[PDB]
Amino acid sequence: DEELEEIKKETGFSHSQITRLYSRFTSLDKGENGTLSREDFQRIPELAINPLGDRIINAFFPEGEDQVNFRGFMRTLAHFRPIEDNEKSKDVNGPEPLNSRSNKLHFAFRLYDLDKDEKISRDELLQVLRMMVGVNISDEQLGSIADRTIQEADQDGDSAASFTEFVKVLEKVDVEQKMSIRFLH
Amino acid sequence: DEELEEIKKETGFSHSQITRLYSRFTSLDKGENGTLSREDFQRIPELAINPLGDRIINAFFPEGEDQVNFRGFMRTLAHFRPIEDNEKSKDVNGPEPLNSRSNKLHFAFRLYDLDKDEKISRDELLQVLRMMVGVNISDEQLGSIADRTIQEADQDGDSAASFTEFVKVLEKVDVEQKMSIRFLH
Amino acid sequence: KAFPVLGIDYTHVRTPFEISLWILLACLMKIGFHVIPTISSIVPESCLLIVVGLLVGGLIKGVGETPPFLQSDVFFLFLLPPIILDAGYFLPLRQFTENLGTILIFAVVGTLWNAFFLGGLMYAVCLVGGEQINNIGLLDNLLFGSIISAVDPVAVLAVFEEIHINELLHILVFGESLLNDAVTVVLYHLFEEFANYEHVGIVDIFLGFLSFFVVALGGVLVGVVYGVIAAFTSRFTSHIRVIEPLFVFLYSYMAYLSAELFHLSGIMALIASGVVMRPYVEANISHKSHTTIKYFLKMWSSVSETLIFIFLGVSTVAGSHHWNWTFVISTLLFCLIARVLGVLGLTWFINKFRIVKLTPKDQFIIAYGGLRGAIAFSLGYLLDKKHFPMCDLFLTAIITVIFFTVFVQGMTIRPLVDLLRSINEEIHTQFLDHLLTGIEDICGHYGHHHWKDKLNRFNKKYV
Amino acid sequence: KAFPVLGIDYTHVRTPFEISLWILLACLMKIGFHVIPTISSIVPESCLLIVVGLLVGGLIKGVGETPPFLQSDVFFLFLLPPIILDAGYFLPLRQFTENLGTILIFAVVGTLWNAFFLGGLMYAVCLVGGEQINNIGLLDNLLFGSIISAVDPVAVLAVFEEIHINELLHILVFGESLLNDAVTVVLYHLFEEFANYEHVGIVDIFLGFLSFFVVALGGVLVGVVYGVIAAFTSRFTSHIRVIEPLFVFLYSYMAYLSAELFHLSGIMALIASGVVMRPYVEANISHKSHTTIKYFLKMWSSVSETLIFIFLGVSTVAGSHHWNWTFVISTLLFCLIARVLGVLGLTWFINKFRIVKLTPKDQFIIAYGGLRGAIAFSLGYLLDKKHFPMCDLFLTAIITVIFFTVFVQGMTIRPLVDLLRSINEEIHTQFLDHLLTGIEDICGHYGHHHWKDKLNRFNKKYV
Repeated sequence: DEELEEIKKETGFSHSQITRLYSRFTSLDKGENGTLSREDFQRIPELAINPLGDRIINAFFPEGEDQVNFRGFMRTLAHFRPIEDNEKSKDVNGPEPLNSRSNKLHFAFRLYDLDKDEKISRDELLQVLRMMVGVNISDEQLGSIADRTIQEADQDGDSAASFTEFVKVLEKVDVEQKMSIRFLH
Repeated sequence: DEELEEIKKETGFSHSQITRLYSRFTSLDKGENGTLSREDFQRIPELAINPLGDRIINAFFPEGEDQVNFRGFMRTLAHFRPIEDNEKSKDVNGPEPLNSRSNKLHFAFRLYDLDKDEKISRDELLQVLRMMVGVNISDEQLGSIADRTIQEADQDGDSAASFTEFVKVLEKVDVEQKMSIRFLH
Repeated sequence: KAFPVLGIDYTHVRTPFEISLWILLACLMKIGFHVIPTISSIVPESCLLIVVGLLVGGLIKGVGETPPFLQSDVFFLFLLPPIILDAGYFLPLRQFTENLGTILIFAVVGTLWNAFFLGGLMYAVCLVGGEQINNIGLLDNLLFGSIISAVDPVAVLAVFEEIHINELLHILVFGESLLNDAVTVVLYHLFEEFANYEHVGIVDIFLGFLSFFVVALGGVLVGVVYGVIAAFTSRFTSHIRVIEPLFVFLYSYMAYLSAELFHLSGIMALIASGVVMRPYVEANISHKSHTTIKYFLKMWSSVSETLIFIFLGVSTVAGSHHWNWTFVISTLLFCLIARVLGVLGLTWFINKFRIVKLTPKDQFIIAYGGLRGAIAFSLGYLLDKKHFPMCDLFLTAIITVIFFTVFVQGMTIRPLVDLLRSINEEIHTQFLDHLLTGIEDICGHYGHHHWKDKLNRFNKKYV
Repeated sequence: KAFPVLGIDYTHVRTPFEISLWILLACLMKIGFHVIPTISSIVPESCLLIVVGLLVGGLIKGVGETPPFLQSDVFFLFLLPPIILDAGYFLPLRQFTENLGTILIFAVVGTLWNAFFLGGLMYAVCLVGGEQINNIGLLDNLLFGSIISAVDPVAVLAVFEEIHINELLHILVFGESLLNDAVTVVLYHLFEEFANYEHVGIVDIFLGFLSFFVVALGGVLVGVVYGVIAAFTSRFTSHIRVIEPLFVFLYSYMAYLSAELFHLSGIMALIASGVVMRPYVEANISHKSHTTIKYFLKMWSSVSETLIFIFLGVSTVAGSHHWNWTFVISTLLFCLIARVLGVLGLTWFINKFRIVKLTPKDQFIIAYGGLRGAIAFSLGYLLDKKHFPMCDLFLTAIITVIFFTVFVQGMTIRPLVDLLRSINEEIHTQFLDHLLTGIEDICGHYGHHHWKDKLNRFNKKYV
């Protein structure tokens, strides 16, 4: 048995979940030296089709480095681990788990934000909307949608109201169900 | 048996047709003195509903007189007697019968013409069209229809081309079938 | 018995499975009959039904299965009312009641003429025929004449188009086919009962003459009663709409069964019920439910006709045959002559009593183009063997007449009949029309316009 | 016999006329059931069917007619496949295959649990019961448990609305009702055969365990074969469109009869055939024909369910009854307990294996709200008297359970369960959705998204 406990403490998975993820890791390694890189993710058959696909490949990566180790994959992937009531409820001191109601929507903001400047802006919303929607729909239509969302979301007055209000308009949207993945043992 | 032969020569009916028509005549007499008048026709239940109803009541009448005798009813009604081929075909000298292809469309023109001046005109067509159609439809719509019919019909150039061209544009429309009534014995 | 439940029990599913196979084969040939570029306008649909029946009967003969048969209760209760209701529901009531006189003349009187002329001439042939067609008699042979005069000219309308089929000929053949399938069944039951009286006097002839009209008009009365009931109950089915077609089918079928209960004309009851309910529905029924009703009638009639022609195929390739050259050739020739003479005489009689005459075009189409099938065969197939010992010869003659009148008289009618709107016009048309009407209302002869206006007043009063 | 044809022969038209009368009465009560202001949302449709059956049975009893009966061939060939095909055709394949695991768990495993728990507890009651419930045995009583677990929770959905019934609970009860009516019939045939082995060993138990899956999956295989054939032949029916519904009904019915031919699961074959043909039709079929297909299925299933409940009424007011207080009260109480325990245990087992848990709302609706009818009665009515001498007691228990579970458990579930979208939200919803998917595709666990994408690739390849 390899070193697994420290990630089983950092992430909070079980042992079998980590073993299965490492199995998929070895399968997608397509070579030990590229433990995990940008192209390694790009050649996954289906996510590249997804409009957000490229953002997801660069969302795991901590900084500008083009390599991901297994442990970093675990750290970034844990964000989705389902919130477990009694186990989030048992001992309360500090938010050590990264799968919290806060960290789950922070991954969303980091995926929207162009850089890690916490700036959702009409450029950001318009870019992501044009990704999710096809290229055919009118830019004026996207302009209307994006700026209307900015207006209702922004209580800051600078059109941003970026994170603190993001939580408030998403509170009506349960993220505990919406954004989490059960990883089969 | 009363005097019937001279109408059986003037009109051209048979004896039983004349007898049945005279029966209906006596029924609609509602009084010998009003042998037949305008009100006598008006109180027929159904023709007054017909858009052309009033024109038909005044179409029988030869001149401004307000009484119709039985023989005059026969003369005016004969116009519809079906054209009989061998019997229109047997002896040819002069058009004694009034049920001819000419006299049948002449009754139509006399019903269109406001007075017996042979003047179908945009006023005439518009009036009759507004009678046949309801009052709801646009006068501009009726204007378009009536003036288009005037234009195509008029080869005179005065917008009239009234009777001689009436026959030509109705020749395509068989009137021997369209405008004639078989009067059951 | 390892694997307990598993088995190969086929007797459990033979009738439903094989009937499904037959309907599937017929449907597959229909979708193989409209894909050939131009064949639906050269050969009638009835020919496709005949060929499908022939293939299914050939498969039955080759396999060796005992061929199925009409039980004379399935036909008169489950297979006839679909066809009759489909035909008599989409009857164009306007055109049908405009020239109702000529339709009634053709259907009733021409069917009676065909039946009795064929009966008399076939009796004359049998009297002077060989020893194996004597002893048929008059009633047994007049019944055959009535069976074989169950004719379906409307199938020929599939071979033509909008041109050559005006609104007069179309309604004429439509109503003729309907009321001919009604009158032939009435006469079928009448003669099938008269064929066991052993003494038919003049009083019995008069009683049969009265019972013809009693059966037909009692069927009509039951039909209008159930049509009125369906019209009333259609006002309240707006809340639940998937039951709207069901009420139409239920009420028409109950009209049929109420007429057949009293031995009245079930077919005429079906026709009358459909004709009465149709105007007062499609106004109280949603467009989706009306479209369904239409689809239901079309495909359920198609299934019934398919099944009848399958039975025709299995009884013509795998049945009992008593071919007689004199009887069969004489019945072919006399069906053609009786049909032609009836059409010519009745058209001559009714042209002089109407405004729009019948052209030699439509006289030829009605006379040459009345094609048998799916009722002639079934009526002549349910004849007993105890009664009518010659019924196998009747079946052979009926099958031969169907094949000749569908394959020779229906495939050679289109290439045998083509060789033998300014603004003003519109205005004037309506004008002459309003003119004539007014005039007819002045003369006063109680034609049909007057009756229709009275009917409209009645309708308003009800509503 | 004056007026020859006229008669009053009613034996000729009794079954068709009286069945038409029954369907007419049921339809008239349906159009008298939706006009009462608020009663369709308080009482289920099954209660109306029960009451209609009770009135028809009371009329039969009062008149004195011999009550009609299911022939055990009409039910399994003409009355069951309508209901099954209507249910399993409009199955929402998206929602059904998303959470297919939980639907299969509930339907198959919960039905097996209900069947065997009721069999065991009723056997325990009979062992310690009076002398008139002993000698029933295990297989004869386990068969009763399997019959009475044929449950139809989807009827309760009529009492609720869009609120309180999310897309999860709706598909859960829909698939549960379908595959429960499939598994109960599979178990019915299995136990009805095992009840004549006179020695059921462990090898026979294992063979029955294998034959359960063989029957079910062979039905599924026959169904997908006929669904593929129907999908293929639907591409060519664009030329003739009134045959488009007929091909769907024919191919589903032939799938049912091909599965029942080999004693495989005809119900599962019907379901699989409908589910396979539906996506590949409605794209090759016109909107009018699809609307018809929908109407046909709805009203033909309604007629079949009406007839089944009419038979229930005639056998509950005019039938043989063997009421036993111990057996009937025990079976009521144990049906409720078995249903509740199964729902609670299986929900607990499958919440931990899924993302969206099942709330006590839907657990209560599934546990309390599974109501019997129209398959439990018919399955328990076709039991032999030679085999299963106690089948009259089983019928009494089944009828009592149907009445209690429809009138008490269905009329007191709505007043027993209510007491126990900014632009952003939309954008973010789609976002989190595309996000999770990508993530799940990165982790790689072969959930259901992967399988669905593979299915889509396959579909593209075919097309």
